[PDB]
Amino acid sequence: TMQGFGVHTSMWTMNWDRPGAERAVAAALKYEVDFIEIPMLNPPAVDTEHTRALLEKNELRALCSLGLPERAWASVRPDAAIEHLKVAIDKTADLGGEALSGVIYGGIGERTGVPPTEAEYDNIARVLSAAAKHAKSRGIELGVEAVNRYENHLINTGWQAVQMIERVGADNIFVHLDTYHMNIEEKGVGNGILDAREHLKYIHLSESDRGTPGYGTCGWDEIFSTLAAIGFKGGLAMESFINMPPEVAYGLAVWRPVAKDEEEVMGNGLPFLRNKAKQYGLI
Amino acid sequence: TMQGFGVHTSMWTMNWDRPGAERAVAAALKYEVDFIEIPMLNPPAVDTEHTRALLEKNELRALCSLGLPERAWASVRPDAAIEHLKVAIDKTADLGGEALSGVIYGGIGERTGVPPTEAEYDNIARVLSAAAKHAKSRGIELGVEAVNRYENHLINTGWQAVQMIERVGADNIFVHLDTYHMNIEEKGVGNGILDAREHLKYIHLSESDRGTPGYGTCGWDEIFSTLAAIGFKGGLAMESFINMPPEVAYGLAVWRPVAKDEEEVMGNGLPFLRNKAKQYGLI
Amino acid sequence: TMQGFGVHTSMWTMNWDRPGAERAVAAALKYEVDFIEIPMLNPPAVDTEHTRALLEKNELRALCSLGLPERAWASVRPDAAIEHLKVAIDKTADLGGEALSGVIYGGIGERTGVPPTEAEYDNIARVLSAAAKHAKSRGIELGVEAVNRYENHLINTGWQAVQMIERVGADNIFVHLDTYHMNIEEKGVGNGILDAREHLKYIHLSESDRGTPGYGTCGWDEIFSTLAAIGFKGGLAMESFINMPPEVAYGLAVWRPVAKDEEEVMGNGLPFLRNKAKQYGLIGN
Amino acid sequence: TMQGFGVHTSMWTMNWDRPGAERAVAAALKYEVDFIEIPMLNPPAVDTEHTRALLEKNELRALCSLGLPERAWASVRPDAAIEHLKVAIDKTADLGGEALSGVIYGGIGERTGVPPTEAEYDNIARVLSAAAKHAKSRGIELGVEAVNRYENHLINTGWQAVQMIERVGADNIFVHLDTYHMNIEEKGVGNGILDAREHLKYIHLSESDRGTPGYGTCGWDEIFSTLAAIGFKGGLAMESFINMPPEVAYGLAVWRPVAKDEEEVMGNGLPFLRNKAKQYGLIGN
Ligand SMILES: O=C(CO)[C@@H](O)[C@H](O)[C@H](O)CO
Ligand SMILES: O=C(CO)[C@@H](O)[C@H](O)[C@H](O)CO
Ligand SMILES: [Mg+2]
Ligand SMILES: [Mg+2]
Ligand SMILES: [Mg+2]
Ligand SMILES: [Mg+2]
Repeated sequence: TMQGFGVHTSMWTMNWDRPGAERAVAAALKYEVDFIEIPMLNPPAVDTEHTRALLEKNELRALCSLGLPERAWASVRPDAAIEHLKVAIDKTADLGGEALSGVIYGGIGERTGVPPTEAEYDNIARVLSAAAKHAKSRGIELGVEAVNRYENHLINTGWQAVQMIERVGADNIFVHLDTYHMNIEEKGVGNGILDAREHLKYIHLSESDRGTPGYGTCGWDEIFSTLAAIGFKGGLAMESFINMPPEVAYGLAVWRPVAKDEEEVMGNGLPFLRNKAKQYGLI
Repeated sequence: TMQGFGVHTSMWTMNWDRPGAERAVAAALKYEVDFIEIPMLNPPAVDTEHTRALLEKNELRALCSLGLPERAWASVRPDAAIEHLKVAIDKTADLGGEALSGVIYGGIGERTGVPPTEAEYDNIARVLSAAAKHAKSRGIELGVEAVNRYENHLINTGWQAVQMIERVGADNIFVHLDTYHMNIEEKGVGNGILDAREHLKYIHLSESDRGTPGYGTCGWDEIFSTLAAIGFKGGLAMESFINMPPEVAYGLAVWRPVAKDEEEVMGNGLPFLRNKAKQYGLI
Repeated sequence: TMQGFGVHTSMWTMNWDRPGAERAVAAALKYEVDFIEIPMLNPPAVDTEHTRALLEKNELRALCSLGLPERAWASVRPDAAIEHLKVAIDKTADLGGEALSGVIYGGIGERTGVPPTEAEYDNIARVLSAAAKHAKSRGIELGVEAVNRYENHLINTGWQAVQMIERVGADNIFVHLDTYHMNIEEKGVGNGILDAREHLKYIHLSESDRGTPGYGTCGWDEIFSTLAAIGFKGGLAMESFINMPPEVAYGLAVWRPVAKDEEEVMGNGLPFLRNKAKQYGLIGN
Repeated sequence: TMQGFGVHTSMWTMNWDRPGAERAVAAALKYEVDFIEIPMLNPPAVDTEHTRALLEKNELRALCSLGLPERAWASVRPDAAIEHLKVAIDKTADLGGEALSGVIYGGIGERTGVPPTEAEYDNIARVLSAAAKHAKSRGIELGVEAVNRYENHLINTGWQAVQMIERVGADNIFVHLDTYHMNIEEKGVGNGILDAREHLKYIHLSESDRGTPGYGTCGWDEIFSTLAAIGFKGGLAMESFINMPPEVAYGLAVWRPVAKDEEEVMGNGLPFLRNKAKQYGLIGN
């Protein structure tokens, strides 16, 4: 159950191969973070032994995240989804990760053009119920990330995520919020935190344009005050799309640079967020 | 246990004589509030039975507030402070009030030019302990309002108010915050609410210039989100200095109109605050 | 050029057919707005005489907006775009509208999957240059609306929109910003207004979730102070998708109600916005 | 005249004695600011030639500010006030300072208990007109700082400061705003900047509790967007009362530490403010 400050390793690696894992872990140490979030674009290819050894040796905690590929979108292909999640759960457990989070209930790019249906939600609950069983067997939790309306039409708000967790009735699925998505979806950004308060264990601290935290439109004081007020003790994960590989960036609608360089994003954004977390007593 | 929305009657009445009480109660009904806060500038002159019958007839709840006059400033004249507060506490209870709140520990205009001393605080604590016993005997609570540095040098922040409540050791003293004061004093406005969370039962929703809520510098989204997040269930009291009698106005450094007219303040401010309360789930 | 307060008619009707025009115009008058913004999504279907009669009878001004259908996306099918824009311009002018604005350079839901290219912009400029000549012939101006990265890949910021206006070199194209889009795209919302100031004549005061203004994440105090500071004097227009025009639903991505109903958005959002304009002393208030 | 970033020297010393100036100038160069604001609260104690030598060898600009002592409040004792200002003006000029700003029209802590009267403003205008001519004699400008209702009852807003400037009619008096004070007095912080835009040459970027900028309640994005929008090009100065000059402690009301220490305020506040000025494209950053 993640605690403290971490970073999504997108800024150094989206391909978690051997040199990529090395590079990301090194950056994590340079910035003195408490954990890393490992994107698993291709869970089969991950060398669990190498990553486990790296995390243990540097006393770094980790969790993993993914989005389901189209061949495995839970809403329409629930059997493939369960298969894909079971592989990723095993990989996360093996490398020492404490959770698999993200868009584990569908894909980036899902859109029917109409509101989400009970049939879609039924398939998703089937998938999550099975994956949660499997995750319990490996000693990890699952995280359901609310993302904005353009990426997925099924779970966009903290309240929708909580409704899905109530539908599944498991005890090892938590809510994962992202300030970039909440900046679009939440009716006042604090309401996403309020609505998920009983299940919120992880939040991406990401600026409104995916650039440098502190230098966009996210309401950071409301965000941090509300996290402190609900007693949030989970993971604070800085995320920025700076230096993302072009192929991955284009898929997430990055048509232009989100910030100047890593020096700008990490050198201004990370102190901003740590200072805010101290200011409001999260630490 | 004050609940819901109310108004400080200074917008219609600072002199709580018979016609003043009638006028304020009439306004309260028009704006459909749940309670009124009655300023008690001259507690001996209050007709308790008239006001009690007005409140019971109109299903309206009430609390009273005051600041201590200089002859009874608790920090330096605690015996006179106790005598003054007993009179106000009895009048408050006799009229049907549920609490006496405000600057019950000192006065507007206290300033030594140096930090508050332990001797000052010892005198305040003795006064408030005697007052709390007297209040307990009449079935009411006391509220300690944090006010800004220019009005009083002793209790300016939520954390300072809680400290005094802990020094006193009574269980019937609560913290009373005011967004106008917090806008100056709190290191991020939500931190006053967070620091006071265990004892917070009343908040003045006042704009940064004492004018129209919604049209100043107060961070309303952070305020309401943090209230909701700490589970606040006490009194939400609108306060504006519009139409205050000039003698009282000048005493609080109102050197110019805070707003056009009551129509602006109540017509724009009260909907703004009620809409925010609904937005963040306080209602 | 538009002044005062207005409303995008999705507040009141899905389509600009005859009963939709009757309903929207009646609602607009109830709220004492100065103008309405009418979607030009099915030009051959618009009964221009019926709408112009309604507008002139009730002393309501209007402009139109659209997104281009994929058959006529300017970036890839510029000749189809020109023809489509000429029809939309003529219908806009025939009903008495004073400008045609919005995503007039592409689709709502347009994306190639890669960043925008010079070849795409070269085509858009050709299209807008031809369209702006046609608009001038009918006495109306054109507006280019910056929309967020998920709705179009070509013009997302005030500075991009201004670069397109500079690339075209016309005298009758303005910039149209939208607080909902700037909430995503601008590095500090005021920056979109600053970057666009020389050409900004129309702004959608749309809440961050397309809901009720004042009850989302938009930085309204920053928005209004910056509009006042640059001396904005064009149209202030609400946009809340209480009703969703079918031809743009897929791209606008409203999958759940933006608010309880039109009464809530108009009854709470419009007074908030009018009160903010007065607070910051906006020209015309 | 003043450009770029600067710091009120209460950041580093309580008094402007010889050792205090050693320290402040040293710090100012550690943080690579462009200027310092020196309190002229104790003129007979200021070694002007020593400070002036430090400023030139360290390539550092300066201005001074003050509040008037009660014996010389321009409101009630105008002839005293003129004499006090001429001395403060002369010593400011002697040490290399380019303006004398602040509460030059009254006391920090001045109040009558009643709203300001026309007689009071008459006296202030007479004082400032006299003072302004003496200031021109020495080649420096005067600044009128709006402060909050609890520190002075006469000039609390941008608009009031402009009205006093327009009354005096002098070419060499600017408006000085302070975000700490505007946080209380302005009905929307950007309105103070808007109202003062024709005369605004200096702003204190001071947090709402006089602590670390970025970590209080000031609406920084609105502040910086509005400064960019009006084309602000004057001094951007920090003010945090780590140290408190004794002459003004009673009126400034710092009864507890504003922040952990100077390292926290400068180490977190200055990068925040520099980053914001760049974010909004402020002239010179
Ligand atoms: O804000 C937008 C695009 O997201 C709309 O203004 C669009 O141009 C309009 O709906 C067409 O009528
Ligand atoms: O902001 C203020 C007044 O509160 C100060 O700038 C004051 O004028 C200065 O301390 C005098 O040097
Ligand atoms: Mg995320
Ligand atoms: Mg109060
Ligand atoms: Mg729009
Ligand atoms: Mg100042």
